[PDB]
This record gives sequence, structure tokens and C-alpha cells, in this order.
Amino acid sequence: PPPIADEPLTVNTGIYLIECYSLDDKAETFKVNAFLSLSWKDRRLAFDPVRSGVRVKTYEPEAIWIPEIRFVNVENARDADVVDISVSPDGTVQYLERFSARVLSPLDFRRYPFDSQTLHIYLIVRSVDTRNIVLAVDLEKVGKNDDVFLTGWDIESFTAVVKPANFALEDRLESKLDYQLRISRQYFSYIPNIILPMLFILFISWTAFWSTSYEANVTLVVSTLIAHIAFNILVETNLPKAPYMTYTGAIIFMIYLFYFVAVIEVTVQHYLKVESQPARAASITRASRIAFPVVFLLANIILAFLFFGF
Amino acid sequence: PPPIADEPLTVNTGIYLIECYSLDDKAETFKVNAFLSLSWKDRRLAFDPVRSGVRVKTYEPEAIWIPEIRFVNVENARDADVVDISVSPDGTVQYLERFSARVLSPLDFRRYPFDSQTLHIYLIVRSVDTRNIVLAVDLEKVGKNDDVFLTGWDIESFTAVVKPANFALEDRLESKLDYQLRISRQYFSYIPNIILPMLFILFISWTAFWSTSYEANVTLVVSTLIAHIAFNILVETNLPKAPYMTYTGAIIFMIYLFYFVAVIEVTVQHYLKVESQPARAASITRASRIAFPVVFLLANIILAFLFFGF
Amino acid sequence: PPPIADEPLTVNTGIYLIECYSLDDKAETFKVNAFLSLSWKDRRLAFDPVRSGVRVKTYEPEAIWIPEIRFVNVENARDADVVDISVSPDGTVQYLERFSARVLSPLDFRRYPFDSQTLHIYLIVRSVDTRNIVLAVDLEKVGKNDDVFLTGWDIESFTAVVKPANFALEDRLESKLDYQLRISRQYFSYIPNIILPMLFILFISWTAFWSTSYEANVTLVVSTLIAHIAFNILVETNLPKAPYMTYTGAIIFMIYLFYFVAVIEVTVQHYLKVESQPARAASITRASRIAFPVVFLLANIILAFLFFGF
Amino acid sequence: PPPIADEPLTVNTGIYLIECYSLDDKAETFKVNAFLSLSWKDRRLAFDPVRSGVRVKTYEPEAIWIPEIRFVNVENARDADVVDISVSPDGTVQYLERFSARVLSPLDFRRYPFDSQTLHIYLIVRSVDTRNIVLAVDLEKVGKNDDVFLTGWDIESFTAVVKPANFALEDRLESKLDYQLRISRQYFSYIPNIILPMLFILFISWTAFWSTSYEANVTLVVSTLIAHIAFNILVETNLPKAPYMTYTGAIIFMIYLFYFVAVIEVTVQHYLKVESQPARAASITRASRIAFPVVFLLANIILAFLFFGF
Amino acid sequence: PPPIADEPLTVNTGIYLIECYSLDDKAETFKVNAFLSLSWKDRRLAFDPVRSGVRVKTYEPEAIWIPEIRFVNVENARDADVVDISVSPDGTVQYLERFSARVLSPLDFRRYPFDSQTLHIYLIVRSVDTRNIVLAVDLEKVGKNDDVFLTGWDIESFTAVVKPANFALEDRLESKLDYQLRISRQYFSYIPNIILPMLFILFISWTAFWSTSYEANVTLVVSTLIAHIAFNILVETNLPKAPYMTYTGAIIFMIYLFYFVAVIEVTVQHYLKVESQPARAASITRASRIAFPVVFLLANIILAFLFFGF
Ligand SMILES: [Cl-]
Ligand SMILES: [Cl-]
Ligand SMILES: [Cl-]
Ligand SMILES: [Cl-]
Ligand SMILES: [Cl-]
Ligand code: NA
Ligand code: NA
Ligand code: NA
Ligand code: NA
Ligand code: NA
Repeated sequence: PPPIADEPLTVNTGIYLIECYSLDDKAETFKVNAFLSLSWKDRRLAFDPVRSGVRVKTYEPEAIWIPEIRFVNVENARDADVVDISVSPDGTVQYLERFSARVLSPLDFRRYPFDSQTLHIYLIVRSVDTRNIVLAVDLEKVGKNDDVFLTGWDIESFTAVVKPANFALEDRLESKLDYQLRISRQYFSYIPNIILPMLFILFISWTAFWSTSYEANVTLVVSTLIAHIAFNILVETNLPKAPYMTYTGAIIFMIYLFYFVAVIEVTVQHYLKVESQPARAASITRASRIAFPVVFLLANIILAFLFFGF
Repeated sequence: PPPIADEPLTVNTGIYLIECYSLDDKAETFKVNAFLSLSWKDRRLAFDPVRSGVRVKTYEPEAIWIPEIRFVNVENARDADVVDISVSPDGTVQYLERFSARVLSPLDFRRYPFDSQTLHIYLIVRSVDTRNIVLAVDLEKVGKNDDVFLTGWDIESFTAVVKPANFALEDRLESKLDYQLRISRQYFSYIPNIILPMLFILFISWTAFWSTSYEANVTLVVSTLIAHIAFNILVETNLPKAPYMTYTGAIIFMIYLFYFVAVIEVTVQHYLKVESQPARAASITRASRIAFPVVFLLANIILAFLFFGF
Repeated sequence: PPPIADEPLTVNTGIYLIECYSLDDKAETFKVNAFLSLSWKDRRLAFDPVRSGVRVKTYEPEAIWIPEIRFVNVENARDADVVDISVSPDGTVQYLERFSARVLSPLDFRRYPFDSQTLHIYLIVRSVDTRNIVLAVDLEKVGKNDDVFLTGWDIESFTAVVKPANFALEDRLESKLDYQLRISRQYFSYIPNIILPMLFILFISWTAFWSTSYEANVTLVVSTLIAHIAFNILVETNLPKAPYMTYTGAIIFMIYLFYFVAVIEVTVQHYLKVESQPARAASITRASRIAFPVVFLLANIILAFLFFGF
Repeated sequence: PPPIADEPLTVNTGIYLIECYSLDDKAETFKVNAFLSLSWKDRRLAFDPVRSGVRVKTYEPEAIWIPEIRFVNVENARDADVVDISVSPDGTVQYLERFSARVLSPLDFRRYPFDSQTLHIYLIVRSVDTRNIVLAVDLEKVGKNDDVFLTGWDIESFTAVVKPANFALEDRLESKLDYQLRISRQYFSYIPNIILPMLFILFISWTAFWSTSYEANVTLVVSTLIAHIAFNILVETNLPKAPYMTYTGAIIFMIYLFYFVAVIEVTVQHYLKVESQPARAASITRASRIAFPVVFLLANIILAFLFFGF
Repeated sequence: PPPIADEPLTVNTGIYLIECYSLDDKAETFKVNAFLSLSWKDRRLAFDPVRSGVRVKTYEPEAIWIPEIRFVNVENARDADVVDISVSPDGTVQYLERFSARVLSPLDFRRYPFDSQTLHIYLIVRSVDTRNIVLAVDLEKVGKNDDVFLTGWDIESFTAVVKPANFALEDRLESKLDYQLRISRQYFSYIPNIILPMLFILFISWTAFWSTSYEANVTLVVSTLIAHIAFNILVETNLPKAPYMTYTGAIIFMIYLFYFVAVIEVTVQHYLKVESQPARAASITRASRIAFPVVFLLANIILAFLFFGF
């Protein structure tokens, strides 16, 4: 039994995160636990303060018409819990439910682990005989609790995009609001834990340039290679899967390339040394001791700018 | 209390994906979150616009007969949410529920990671005293939302196969519709991440052909073999299990074969060298330097065509 | 209010798999999704075709007495969905529910991966004041849909054991039916993927018999041993846990034993060589080159016959 | 509306395992699927066989008072299914529900994998105006079905501790029964699969005592060490986490200790050999060949007795 | 229909843990299973002992007004089970529900594995027309059962912070109580299992200082490095992820640094030895034999005090 007038029905909305948690780099989901507040005018139940004697009349949710507001990108849907319904005398209604759901918002890993992310929660509502339109009420949207935390993330802002995106769908108007939680990573623990050790084992491979022992050099470059892969296995947990070209793992790919040309160089210095041209081998080796770090530092700089300064 | 006439009851159907997600290579399932729209004529509740005054009369789902449409291939069944029921005056009914479920559609991994897939969602309905037949209404079947994404997949099309497959079952006619979501993989991130490093460590093994040091050669070919398996462990996540003959992993099997014959060759060049026939050893080695890459490039071509050009 | 007569109540039963899936080697469970059909005579609701005018009278499940048929070996119990209830005029009732559950059927891994399995679904019903007995109706038991698949299994048959096992339990008769789904594995993908590479790395270890270099030989046999264990880690997923003596893994245990005696032999050839008896060392080595493969092929044959030909 | 008399209300109880499954060494839980039978006198509904004509009067659970029996150590609580309620003429009531839950019973891993375990299921009931006391009825407690199995365990007994533990709690008496399922492990598959290979790779390390090659010896002892850790990773699944001092893993710790002193000995024999005291090196080596196995066999015996014979 | 008077409504509260379990270092959650007791005055249902004849009048929860107490930091919300409602004659009500939930309390890993933790459970209640305030009743808050256990933790205390934190929220007063479970780890099993073996493999690397064999030394330091990473993979389960600077893993980072400078030193002693300055190499080596352990023991002491003595 929807409210009736010549105007489209506006429904004021407001999310308020009590807790957010379980960001899931793999499923691209994150759980949330929040208030939802709806508010809309219904003159059919507008009432008299004086004859009834009360400032506000509460109602059970079964009793009166309530718009079908729905989340769009939510798996584990319909976890709801009505907390309050308060009808104002002029017929404005104030609905307030607690809810929680696992939202599905895609993440972009290209600048990992310096990425920022912007999680989304959509709300549609579908029209009936009246057209229906949602819109954000900022006093009740200010959705961060001070206590919200994503471990390993700094939480920038929770705000709504004030203009609803109205559109046709299966022969009805539908109105969709977009709430956005913005976050950025706590990278620094990764410097001690991921980048530095990989670099150390790479440098250990570069030691081979001061050796002429082909036996010591294969044992060097190849044993550091095994160490490299084993270490990559060790941190496999902090290197989430993407079908796209990540920053980390561009530099990883580049590191495997350095293992390969280190092996090429070692093999060359040895073939050269056995073809009785020791001067060329010692020159290629003495050269590599400068060449390898430098092309690395350069390729690292190109690569950083390509992802960040671009 | 089903509607009655001399004709079989046609029920118009339409799926509309709001979100699809959680494709699961292991369980061969994927979650979906969509509209379902059913529509069918029931003259028993056909009514008068003039005497009742309204263009359309909505009903609670308990109130009137509703066909038992059911998904066939769905674990985590019965996640339903009625959104709209609108009865036209001629007795046509328009049902619209939001639902989500994890569909069970088998995947074919033979051309991984260049595979395309075609996910399926079936709908049966079972006959009563009236025969019953489902059929697809394209205006409400156009099921892709623009926002649907399978991370790492390009989503080609969501369409329904318009002819229902009617058939006897436990002494009743049953009618089954087939909706099909079509997808194809985002392979390219795999070239930097999977294929190139395996190739580099294999080439490092081929370095042994320029060495005559049996000590350096065992250390070479066998340490690169350990590196190879360790790397395979590293990418174990991106190589899903099949009971059948995959393209990748045909080439992987072939790589293990190349490690084996490299070891055979190394051992031969060394036994030959100790039997005082150094010319045969250096000829077998100098030969291997061309033979190995070439049979590889050839075997790779045969293998590519066998899977793709066949 | 159970039906009454001087006879024990027979209830005709019939399972019909629509889908089976998620065979779980670890939990020894598998999910299923099927029809259940019950059928039994109740003269109390037998009725007149002529005075009532209809061939069959349908009933809501709340309305009439329905036997408590129950699955025995089912975790995630009670996922039910009544589809049809049709009462015949003589009082026979035809019940038909769709259901799904995860069945608990033990698997036997001794001949893995050439094993066949025979999954079980039990049905008990418990007596009241009337004795009660289940029995299988083959027209509705023919439970395979053509579309059922267990990925990596060929599905032989779905049949029921026609004689119920009646027995006393907590002072009541109980009757239990046994339905059996029979399957056999798709082994062949395992030959390229598991057996051949293990064999290659073992043969690489046998290469040591053509070397006299103790340095090269320890590096050989022990680096192939590390490769072995790393490879075992790689295929750890396809080697399910058992508390019993599996075929695969008998041969695996035997492979570790071959690494051990290869190390013993290498060490012996070297101690012999340093005790200035080179003729014994070269004889033991030249002997091993035949002895190792042959005792392997023999032990493999004994072992195959012990598990298969026994 | 509880039954009233001058006596405390005794409630006879009885669990009957239909299936037990999913023992979880990690969460320290195990799933169960059983009957529960309650029985208690209620003269308020005692009735006349002659005037009513029936030997037993069944009731719907809503209709009559039923004690709040509750499991204590259960996550995934309240999975219930009433099967029977039968009231005797003198007012004794016989309740029977099927249920399943995941019970939380701590495991003790100190003698793994020769451990036995004793799983617990508690039942409290809380007092009202009448005091209330549970007590076990053995005819309906005999809870094993013949078909119960924990894969890899032998199931000794399912019995109840007949004396309830009554106690004050939040100003009411509460009565708690303790049912106990007793089990012991199937260790033997572990001898081929875990213990023997670790021992083989350790013995391979001991081979170094017959070599004087410091190059061969480091390659030996350290490559077997890497093999060891890799093997430990391989069986990581069968070595469950404890915050306490396990038997296995005492012996593992001891094995790492043997790797360490083998390295110490090897380094010593080599420093001695370069300080031109070859006699002391060859004596320390020739000594180690007996010392290492023996201190091992001894330490293994001490360690076995400390855990088992103590 | 809330109780009315000129005063704010105080609601006495009390949690009582029956079981706590499944502490989850990864999700930073832990499950709990407890009593909740609410108590508050409602004169509207105050009653006469004499005219009604009973000391206490029990009520069904539907029948009377009950405050909306709610947990704040709880995923898997609303697992409730009313156990008792007892109204005193003066109108005080005594509510008692059993519940269980997975609480979300952040953990601090900086002093792992010597950390203590302090888990939190919050309770808000929201005001209506009356202001509403929660407060803790210690006789029913004494929440530890003697049987509570977190495996691997010693459980210090379960207490409540007696002063509620009242505050404005969405135009209502809200009152929030804070219950705190305090725990501290069982570290000692980690000394045999994690710290000692890492130290052993590190010391094995330090053996290289008594060798001048560059072949033996690369094989030494680098093979121990691989061993190190493999071992880190073995204990990866007991080293939970943090975005911050942990104590363990500061020492791990420092260990990787020692591998790196051991490689540097080895390479230097070898380049020095080939530049025909053997005295500098043997001095740097003989120096390292004291320098490495000592800077380690010092760095370990600095690092211990920085985390613990600071
Ligand atoms: Cl050399
Ligand atoms: Cl050589
Ligand atoms: Cl040698
Ligand atoms: Cl030596
Ligand atoms: Cl050297
Ligand atoms: Na890992
Ligand atoms: Na993996
Ligand atoms: Na694995
Ligand atoms: Na593992
Ligand atoms: Na691991």
C-alpha cells in the first residue's frame, strides 16, 4: 500500500559502519557491519499530536508500507535486524536497521603494495505505480565509527555520492546510490619482510663476478636461484593473484631475468676462458660488476615511474 | 489451485545477472546474483479496471498460485526474495524475484590458459494435472548488467536457448530451459608470470652443453631441475587439477622430458670422454646445442597445433 | 494418525540423482542432489472418483500422515523441498520431494589411482504402533540422470539393494534400505603428471653408477633426492591420506629405499676405491648398473600383483 | 508449566551416535550425528487407557512442557529434529530427537601418533521453581551404531558417567551429564610414510664419516639437511600443532640436533686435518661412525620411556 | 511499551563464559559461548505475592518489554537462546539468555610469541523516549567457568569495566559496556620447535670461517641459506601476518642480514686470497669467527630490550 501524491517518492538514506572487516584480496570481497537509515514522507499515517498525546508513534515493520531498498553487490544477502521505526506527525517515517553483509567490490592491484583502494556499496530501489528515488542524508551517512579498522590499512573516508543514478530496467525506473569506503595500504612492514631479503639473495648471485671458478659460479648463481624461488614461495601469501600487470612482480619478473643473464655471463666468461682468450673473459666479468647493479637500478627507476609517475 | 484451459500452460521466464562472482576452478562452481522474472496467464484472477479502479493489482505470494520453477544444477539452493507480483486485468501475472545461488557448471581445461568457458544455469518445472511448459522472454532475459565481472575473464554474452527441452520424468512431463553465460580468459598476465620463468630455468639447464666439466654439469642440470620443481610449486595455484589431457602440462610434461634427456646427454658426453673418444663427446655436445632448442621449438609447435589448430 | 490394518506397512521408495558432486577424498563425503519418491497405501483417505469428480486428489504435506523416512549417513541433514503429493482413489499415496545432502561414505584407497569406489546412501524408517518396512520401486529408483558427472570418475551404476535390512533398535523394529552409486577413477592423466616425472628423477639418480667422481655422485644422488621430495610436495594434492597400506606410496616408499641404497652403493664404491681395491669398486658399480633397474622392475611387479592380482 | 511434586525432577537421558565424523586436530572439534532420548514423569498429563482406549498418547512438542536440556561444549548449536513424543498413562514422557553438532573436546597430542583420545559431550539442564536433575538410562545410552567410524581411529567405547555433576550457577542449581567417546589411533601407516624416510635421510648424513673430502662432506651433511626440511614440509599435514611437548617432534628436535653435531664433527675433522694432526681427525671420524648411531638409539630409548614408560 | 519514570533506565548486565574457543590470529576473531544476564525495574508489571500466591512470576519473552541490548563487535550476530525470565514483585526483571558469537577483537603481535592479549566484547543499547543506560552486576559478571581454555594460552581474567561509555549517536543517547578477557601465550614449546633449529642452521653457516675452500664455502653458506628459507616455510604457520614491526621477524630479518654479510665475507676472503694477500684474508676470517657470534648476541640484546625493556 505505497504513499500517494503527484511527486516521485524520495527516500532519504544513510549508512553507518559500526565495524568493517575481512577484506579478502582473493574473493575481492569484504565484510561490513553497519546501520542503515531510511526516511520518507507518508501522509496516510500522518497523525495528531494533541488527540493522541504523543510526540512520536512507533510501529512494527509488518504494520506499515516500507520501500524495498536493496544492496546490489552483496553475496550473503539479507542479514537484517530492525532497530527502530518512528513516525513523525506530518507523516515522515524514520526507519533504522542494523545489518551486516559481505560486499563485492573489485580491487586494483597494479601498484601493490603502495595501492589505495576504494570499496563500493550500492543501493537500488525499484519503482512501483509511483516512481521511486533514493537520496543521501549526510547527517546519518557520516558512517565511520572511530573504531573501524582494516588491519594493515589506513581508512581515509566513508562518504556517499549524492546524486542517485536513475535508469530504466525491465520496464521500471530504478534509483541507485553509491557509498564509497576509501583505504590505502600499510606498506612499510613489507620493506624488511619482502623486498630486502629478495635483494640480498640477488646480490649474493652477483658475487659470482669476482670469482673465476666456473664450479663455484654455477653453484653460486644456481643455488641463489633456488633460494630465490623458495623465498618467493615463502611470501606467496603476500603476493595476491591478478590477471593484470602488477608493479611488484614486474620487478619480480625482472629479477628472474637478472638470474638468467647472470647465468649467461658466467657461461660466457667460462667459454671465453677455455677458448684461450682470458682477457675478454676478465673484461666481461670486470664490466659486469658495474653493469648489473646499474642496469638494475635503472630498470627499477624506469619501472617505478612507469607505474607511479605515469 | 492451478489455472485451467484446454492448452498447456506457458510460463515466460527471464534471468538478469546483477552480479556474478566466485568462479571456482576446483569445485567447478560459480556464484551468481540475479533477477528471475516469471509471467503466465491466469483467467481465474483476471479482473475489471473500471469497477475496481486500478490499472494493476498486486498480490502477496501466499495469496495466489505460483508455478514451481526450480534450478537444476544448484548447490546452496532456495536463496529467494520476492520483489514484485503484478496481475494484469486479462489474468497475465508478472512475478519478479531476486535470488542468488552457486551454480554447478563443468569447466573444460584442455586449452588452459587460452580456454573459453560456457557456464550453464538450467530451469525445470514439473507438470501437475495441466501440462506445463517454460519459455524465454527476451526483453527480460537480457541478463547482463554492465557492471558484471569475473576477475580475469572477459564476459562475452548472456543469452538463453529459446527452445525448452520437454521430457518425461517419473510419470510427468517436465520442461527445462538453458541459460548460458559465456566467458574467455585473460591469459596475458601469465606470460611474464608463468611461461617465461620456466623457459629461463630450462635454458639455464641447456647451458651445460658449453661445459665439459661433469661436476659443473651435474650441478647445473640437476640444480636447475630442483629450481624447476620449486617454481612449479610456486605457480601450483594457477594450474588447476583436471583428470584429462591439458595443453599446459602437456608442455610441462615435455619439459620434464627435456631435463631427463639433458641428463642422459651429459652422462653420455662424460662416459664417452672417459672411454677415450673425446671427438664423439664433443660432437654430441656441439650437436646438442642446436638439437635441444630445435626439437623443443618443433615439439612446441606440434603440441600447439594438436590442441588449437585441431 | 498412521494408517491401520493387520499387515506391516510397506513404503515404496525411490531415489533419483539429478546431480552428484563434490566428492571429497579428505572428509570421505560427497554431495548429492536428487529426487526422493515415497509411495504407500492409506485407506483412511481413499476416495470416490465419481462423487468428487477428479482422477487424483493432491494434498498439502501438513494435511495427512507421512512416514518419517530418514537418511542415516548424512551430515548437513534435512535439506528438503516437497514437489508433489498425489493420492490415488484406493488410498495409495505418491510423495515426491527434491532434496540434497552431503552423504558420508567411506572410501578405500588401497588401489589408488586405479581404485573403484561404491558410494552408499542409507534410508531408515522407525516403527510406531504399526510395524513399518521400506522397499525399493525400480521404475522410480532408476536414479541416474544422463547429466550426472563426478569430474575424474566414470559413473558405472546407480542401483538399490532390494531387500531391506529390518532390525530391532531401542525397542522398535526399524527398516533400512541401501542405495549404491558405483564409480571408477580416470587414472590416465596421472601417468604424464605423476608417475613419469618421479621415474625420471629416480633414473637421474641412477646415472651415478657411470661416474666415479664421489663429489659428482653425492651431488647427484642427494640433489636428485631433494628434487624427489620437492616433487612429492608438488603432487601432495593428488595423494590423499589413508591410515592403511596404499598401492601408490608402497611404490613411493620403495623409491625412498632406492635412494638410500644408491647412497650406500656410492659410498661403498668410494670407500673401496680409497682402500686401494679399485677392481671391487668398479665391479660393484658395473653390477649396480644392471642390478638397480632390474630389482626395481621386479619389485614393481611383485608389488603390482600383491595389490591387484591378489 | 513444569510438573509439580515435593521431589526434585529426574530426567532420564540417552545419547545414541548414528554417525561420527570430521575429527579436526586443528580446531579440536569433531562432528557427531545422533539420537537424544529424554524421559521424565508428568502426572499432570497422566491419563486413562480405558476411557480413551489407547495404550500410548503422542503429543506435538509445542503442546506440553519439555525440559531445556542443552549441550555445553557445542559450536554450531541447535541443530534439532523431533522424531517421537510418547506419553505413558502414569505420566512418564518419552522424548526422542535426532540432532547433530560439532562438539568441542580438547585433544592431547603428547604421545602422537600412538595417542588415545577421549572425546566429551556435556549436557546441562537449569533449574526453575522445581530443582532439576539429569541422569543416564543405559538401555538408550548404548550409543554406538556398529557403523560408526573415525577414519584412522579405532573406536573403543561410547559410555556415560552415571553420576551427574550438580552445582550452583547464577542463583540456580544446574545438573550436568558427561558422555565419553573413546578412541585410539591407527599409527602403522606412519611407519612406512613418516618415520622411515626421515631416518633414511639422517643415515645418509652419517655417510660423511667414511669420507675425508671436506667438499663432499659439506655437500653431504648440508644437502641432506635441506632434504630433511623439505621432507618435514611434505609431512607437515600429519604433524598437528600443539603448545606443548609432543613425543614426535621431541625426536624431530633431536634429529636437527644430530644434523648440527654432524656438521660440527665434519668441520672438526677438517680443521684437525689442516692443522697437521691427521691421526686425531681419523680417530674422531672412526669414533663417530659408532658414536652417532649409538647415542641416537640411546636417546631414542630415553625419549621413548620418558613419554610412554613414565 | 517501555517502563516509565522521571529517572534514566538502568539495566544491570552480566556475561558468563561457558566456553571460549577458536582464537583466530588471521581474522583477528575468536568464538565465545556464554550466558548473558539482564536485570531492570518495571513497575508496570510489579505484582502482589499474596493475591497471586507465588514468589516469582515467569513470562514468555514475547509477552513483555525487553531492552534491545546488542553486541557491537560481532560478526555471525544474533545467535540467541532465552533460558529464563523471572519477574520480582517490585517489578525488577531478571533475564538470562545463552548465546554464542564470534567476537572481533584486534590482536597486537609486536612481542610475539611472548605477547599477552586483551580480547574485548562490547555491549551497546540505544535510547528511546526514556534515556537508557547499561551497568555491570559483578555477582553475575564473574564470567569464567573453571573449564574455559584457549589451547596455548593461559587465561588471566574475565572482568568488566564498570563505567559505561554513554554518547550521542544519530540523535540518541547510547550506552556501551566493555567486557575484557585477558590472556598470555604459552611460548615455551616454540624454543625447541622454532628458535633453536633456526639458530642451528645459522651456526652451520658460520662454520665457513674455518674453511678456506671457496667451493666448500659457497656450498656451505648458500646451502644453509636454502635450508633457512625452507625451514621458514616449515614454520610459516606459527608466524602470523602483521602490517607492523614484530619482535620475531625483526630477529628473522636480522638473520637474513647475517647470511648476506657471511656471503660478503666469504667472497672477500677469496678475492683477497687470489690477489695474493693471504695474510689479510686469514686475518678477516680469524676475526669473523669472533665477530659474527658477538655482533649477533649484541644485536639480539639490543633488539630484545628495544621491544621488551622499552
Ligand atoms: Cl673452476
Ligand atoms: Cl669434471
Ligand atoms: Cl671425486
Ligand atoms: Cl677435502
Ligand atoms: Cl677452493
Ligand atoms: Na605458502
Ligand atoms: Na602452492
Ligand atoms: Na601442496
Ligand atoms: Na603442506
Ligand atoms: Na606451508
